[PDB]
Amino acid sequence: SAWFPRPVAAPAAEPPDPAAAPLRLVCFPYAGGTVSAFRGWQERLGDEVAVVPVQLPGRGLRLRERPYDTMEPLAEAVADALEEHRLTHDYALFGHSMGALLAYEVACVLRRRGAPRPRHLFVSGSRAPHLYGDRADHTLSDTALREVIRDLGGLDDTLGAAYFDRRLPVLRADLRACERYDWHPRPPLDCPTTAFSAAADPIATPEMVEAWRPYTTGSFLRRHLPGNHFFLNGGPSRDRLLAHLGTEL
Amino acid sequence: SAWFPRPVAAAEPPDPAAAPLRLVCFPYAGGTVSAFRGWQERLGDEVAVVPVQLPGRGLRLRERPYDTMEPLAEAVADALEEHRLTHDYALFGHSMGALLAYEVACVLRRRGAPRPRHLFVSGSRAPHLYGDRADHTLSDTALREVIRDLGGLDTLGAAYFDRRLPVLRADLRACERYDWHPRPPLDCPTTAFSAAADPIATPEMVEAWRPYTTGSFLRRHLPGNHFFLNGGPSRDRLLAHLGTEL
Repeated sequence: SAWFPRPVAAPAAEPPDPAAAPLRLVCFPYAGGTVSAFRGWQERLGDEVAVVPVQLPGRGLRLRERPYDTMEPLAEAVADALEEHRLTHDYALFGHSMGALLAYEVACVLRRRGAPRPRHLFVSGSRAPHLYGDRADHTLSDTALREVIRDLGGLDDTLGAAYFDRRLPVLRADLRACERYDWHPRPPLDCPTTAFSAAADPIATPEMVEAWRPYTTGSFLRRHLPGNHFFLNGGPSRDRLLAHLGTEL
Repeated sequence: SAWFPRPVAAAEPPDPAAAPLRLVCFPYAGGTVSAFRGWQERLGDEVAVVPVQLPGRGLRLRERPYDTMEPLAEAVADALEEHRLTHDYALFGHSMGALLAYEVACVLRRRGAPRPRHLFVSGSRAPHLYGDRADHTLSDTALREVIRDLGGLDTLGAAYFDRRLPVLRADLRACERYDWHPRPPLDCPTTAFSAAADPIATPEMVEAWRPYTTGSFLRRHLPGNHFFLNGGPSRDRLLAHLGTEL
């Protein structure tokens, strides 16, 4: 129709230099995940935030390297890397699930080292840190661990089915840092925190996500999204998460 | 370094008739659907962005433009029904486009059509506060300087000003000669957007939208001038805010 012309396609984008970016958003994947979980994010947030996803060792082009199964050496390796590339200034942290727990721990570790503190902390699909330890799913078989991820919405793809087998070590090593973790009591963070729950998620229920509140002194908001533990892959709530991020950034 | 590989630069736009939601968008005075370029990409695939091209511009350049808000409202409503876009929709409008959106909503309810899921109004005073100005009467250079000073000249406004001067006048007439005829409040939730450096649509004037709906009202304040929609931090913020309610 003359009234409703179809919009012209957005011209392909030159992504900002993480050095030359007003803000940098440091993104942590879920257990068994890679940097592809944050495919498309740069486009959806614009040019005032450079999206810098973190690829842990044991996956992608780091398949030959050994994955960590212990949370604090990992958190310490991560902070080393950040300090070694001047990212710990005008920056914030996103983590989903294991990435959330990992995000928090790296936050603490940069405080102890007296690194310039973060602007914001985002955590989705993750219970409060003190609540981590009771599950032991990294000790399962494969078919059990497959079905657990399936019932949480992690794999239905069938391409994924292929990639699942291959990344089982790295999953197990990711999940072990979450279940052998027990929260060393420590003070609260001064930065502001935003936590995302999902309605169809058992592993991060509202009350569990609510439990993050006393983990910080600054402003705390719990947004509540629809969908499951794995909403982040695609759908209406991945879109909403991204829009909420855009408002606080 | 291997910790931070630079991601791969990332689109098939959903069918208006299929999508779970339509977001019908109205530009400001003497603006085109160009102001909504980039939107679909930023808002995702659960919503089909449907910019509305009013007569008088773009490929409609030689069609005669509407310059009264009510007949414009009726033509638009006819176009929306005729193309089966009257279900699962929301309206957005910046400045003049907000008023058009509000009036279109009112026409649709009158006709029995299903009501919109949301009404988004940006950079616009409340309906009854329209009618005080006379920018559409100014001389060519005078009017140019007004819009130039409000931040309204990429977009091609600057490039295609003289060519658009006739639709600028017509669009501004429809706002500046508008006298709100009483009707009941809408029922749909409504977000209103105002900008900190905007002398034309101040917070006081934007807050006044509140009683025009029985649903919930939220105002979001953002940095920049009257034409904040066009680019920059303020545009991103606007899109993100839109995201959270669609």
